[PDB]
Amino acid sequence: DRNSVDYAQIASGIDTRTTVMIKNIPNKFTQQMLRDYIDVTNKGTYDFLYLRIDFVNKCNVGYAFINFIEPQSIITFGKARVGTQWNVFHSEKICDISYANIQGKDRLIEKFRNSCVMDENPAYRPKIFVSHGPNRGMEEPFPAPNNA
RNA sequence: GCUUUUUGUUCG
Repeated sequence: DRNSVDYAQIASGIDTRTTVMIKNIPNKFTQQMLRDYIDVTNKGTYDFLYLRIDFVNKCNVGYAFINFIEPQSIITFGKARVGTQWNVFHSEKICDISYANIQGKDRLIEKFRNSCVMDENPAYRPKIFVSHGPNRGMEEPFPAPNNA
């Protein structure tokens, strides 16, 4: 209901949400393969990316999270991938998306900066990329923790 | 044939 993606509301500017859940991902798909998968259609249009990893079984958990700098980049990705199979690892999964429950790079940094997922391998951690300017799209170090 | 489905306080 609430996390349903409607491309007509993105295009009309009613729904200004930028964080999206990338659901139904092959479990042996990696952070590199996902960045590459997105970069086909949406190179430099996103400023956050997090593919959740099972640290014990050493493979993704079936979903990822991406934040688009502009909501209209959700139509570009959505129209290209939603409803399509991945063609890797004999997986019959089909790509799908929905809005994320945590919206925005600032809110996502708040959440992840003091997390124990930041203490793991960098390929297992959430990543961020410059949102605006001539450095737009370049990977940035994640803001350090601020616990007590 | 390849898997966790709204983000690890639970390490599966």
